[PDB]
Amino acid sequence: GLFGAIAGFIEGGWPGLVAGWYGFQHSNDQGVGMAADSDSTQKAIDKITSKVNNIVDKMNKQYGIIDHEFSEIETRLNMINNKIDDQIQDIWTYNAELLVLLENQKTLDEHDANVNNLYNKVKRALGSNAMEDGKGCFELYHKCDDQCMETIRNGTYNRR
Amino acid sequence: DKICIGYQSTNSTETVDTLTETNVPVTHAKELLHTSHNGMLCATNLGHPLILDTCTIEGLIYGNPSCDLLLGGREWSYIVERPSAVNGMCYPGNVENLEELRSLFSSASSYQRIQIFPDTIWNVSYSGTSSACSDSFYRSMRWLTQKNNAYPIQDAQYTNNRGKSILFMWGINHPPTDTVQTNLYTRTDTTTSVTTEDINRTFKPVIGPRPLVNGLHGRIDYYWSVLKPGQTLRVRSNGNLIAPWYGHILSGESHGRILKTDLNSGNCVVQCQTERGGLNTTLPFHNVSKYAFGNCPKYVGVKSLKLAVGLRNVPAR
Ligand SMILES: *[C@@H]1O[C@H](CO[C@@H]2O[C@H](CO)[C@@H](O)[C@H](O)[C@H]2NC(C)=O)[C@@H](O[C@@H]2O[C@H](CO)[C@@H](O)[C@H](O)[C@H]2NC(C)=O)[C@H](O)[C@H]1NC(C)=O
Ligand SMILES: CC(=O)N[C@H]1[C@H]([C@H](O)[C@H](O)CO)O[C@@](O[C@@H]2[C@@H](O)[C@H](O)O[C@H](CO)[C@@H]2O)(C(=O)O)C[C@@H]1O
Ligand SMILES: *[C@@H]1O[C@H](CO)[C@@H](O[C@@H]2O[C@H](CO)[C@@H](O)[C@H](O)[C@H]2NC(C)=O)[C@H](O)[C@H]1NC(C)=O
Ligand SMILES: *[C@@H]1O[C@H](CO)[C@@H](O[C@@H]2O[C@H](CO)[C@@H](O)[C@H](O)[C@H]2NC(C)=O)[C@H](O)[C@H]1NC(C)=O
Ligand SMILES: *[C@@H]1O[C@H](CO)[C@@H](O[C@@H]2O[C@H](CO)[C@@H](O)[C@H](O)[C@H]2NC(C)=O)[C@H](O)[C@H]1NC(C)=O
Ligand SMILES: *[C@@H]1O[C@H](CO)[C@@H](O)[C@H](O)[C@H]1NC(C)=O
Repeated sequence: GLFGAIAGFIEGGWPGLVAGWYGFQHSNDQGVGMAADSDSTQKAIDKITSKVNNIVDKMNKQYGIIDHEFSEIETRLNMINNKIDDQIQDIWTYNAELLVLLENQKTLDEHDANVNNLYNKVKRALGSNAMEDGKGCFELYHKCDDQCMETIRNGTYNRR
Repeated sequence: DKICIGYQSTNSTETVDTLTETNVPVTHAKELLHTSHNGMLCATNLGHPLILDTCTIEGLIYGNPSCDLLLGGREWSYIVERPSAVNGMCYPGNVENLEELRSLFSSASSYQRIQIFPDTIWNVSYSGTSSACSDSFYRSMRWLTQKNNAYPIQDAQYTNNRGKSILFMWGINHPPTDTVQTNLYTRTDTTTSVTTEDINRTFKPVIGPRPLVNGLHGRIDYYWSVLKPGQTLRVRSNGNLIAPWYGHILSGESHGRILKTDLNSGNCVVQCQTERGGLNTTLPFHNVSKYAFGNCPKYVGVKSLKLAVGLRNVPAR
């Protein structure tokens, strides 16, 4: 996709990441484990929650169509009225469908970018103390216990 | 030792579409299209609908003798004309500008009858009836006919002092023969006029047999108009006039709909009503009907409008 992370160089998702959309998985002597990154996840949740609300708020306004009665000699008026109704429907249906298709693309790409930004943030912090395995992981050149791992996750890793 | 960045994957079967791809698997999505209704006719925020099961709107307005239950007036959010409503104009004849009349009426939210011309004012007979009308007649008008073989010129007046517009009705009878014309009006050549400060209508009869309808060869052409506050209605006739008797005071504004269905009605209240049923929802769209009215979402002709919330769902395995 656009930012190349999701279903990209980070080939698959993690079923074990239950708390949020983005997170970390570490591996050291003490074992393996993953947890969601609160900062990035909560920020994404607020953004999309807003988009949903604004979409709902911008699109929930109804338009009124009354099934008016026409006499035998009002066939032209009848056709003109149908034209209005048909186009009101076709235009709004078009707006609704396109807004959703187009925004869905942006939503998916934004999640991709958020993953990409998290990854690059860690890459920067680590500096030359690690090498990219090319699959979303960083092979640390030094032993790094849970406390060390935590500094990487909370952005206080020393030697950045 | 290593640290990896990753993203969530779930067992969600939700999918959404984009312009460059369709059925994209997503971890979370929100359906924006409401597609359910209760299959009933209910009350809306404006109240209960006026359900006409035996009488058509014009039948009610003209006071067809079979619509007495409606004589006391009603108020409604919207109108429902069951397919069974067949009592309209019992005596053969047509209503001029029927669509406008039905539209004007349905747009109000209530009506209340008001007497325009009391039976006493006439110097001719006023209780004419017909078998086509349940051996009776309309409660909105009086079929004036000769009394004692005399039909003096009738000249009555009514001034709207109710401070509200009055919808009034009248008709012009067209006898099937010259004999019947004379037996009823004493003369074959008459002149009737209905006037106010704004209107100035006059009518002349045309005797002759029309095709059978409700067993009669004769006809009554029906008319209507609106006496505004302060205006004065005046009717003059020397025969053939079907005089205004009672009028209606229309008030308020309803949803202004006329649903023609036999859909079951229930003891319920909804935000949004359609001819197929009602519904309540906070979703922005619905696909129930473009005729929806009340407090409604926007109608859209589709089966689904699924918005992506989460990210692309990618199975690790
Ligand atoms: C559909 O909604 C009816 C009333 O509409 C709106 O309902 C919401 C509740 O989510 C309420 O907060 C709003 O105030 C109200 N809007 C209006 C009409 O102003 C529901 O009708 C309610 O029914 C109960 C049951 O006896 C009655 O006591 C309430 O007075 C009545 N609400 C009103 C204000 O008329 C109705 O139950 C609901 N339909 C469904 C599917 O449950
Ligand atoms: C006010 C009045 O006289 N009403 C009559 C009515 C009218 O005179 C008539 O409709 C004018 O065209 O006539 C009624 O009886 C009719 C018979 O006179 C006629 O021979 O047959 C008609 C049916 O085919 C009808 O029965 C009527 O219309 O019911 C009697 C009514 O009082
Ligand atoms: C990031 O994680 C590190 C490691 O857990 C935190 O550092 C510790 O902070 C406590 C303060 O309560 C100190 O007593 C420890 O000595 C620190 N450990 C080491 C060796 O660094 C750090 O506070 C966390 N930072 C944030 C932003 O929460
Ligand atoms: C019926 O006849 C009466 C009396 O002949 C009419 O009432 C009179 O009408 C004249 C002219 O409008 C007035 O000058 C008199 O003051 C009225 N007096 C009476 C007897 O009421 C009445 O208008 C006639 N009915 C109709 C409408 O034709
Ligand atoms: C409104 O939306 C529904 C659901 O998307 C449309 O589809 C039908 O929905 C019912 C109940 O969910 C299914 O059981 C049917 O199989 C669906 N019919 C099909 C195949 O189209 C429904 O048609 C829409 N209503 C209108 C009037 O367009
Ligand atoms: C997710 O689905 C897979 C395959 O159906 C199943 O093995 C697994 O137990 C499910 N996990 C959850 C969260 O139930």
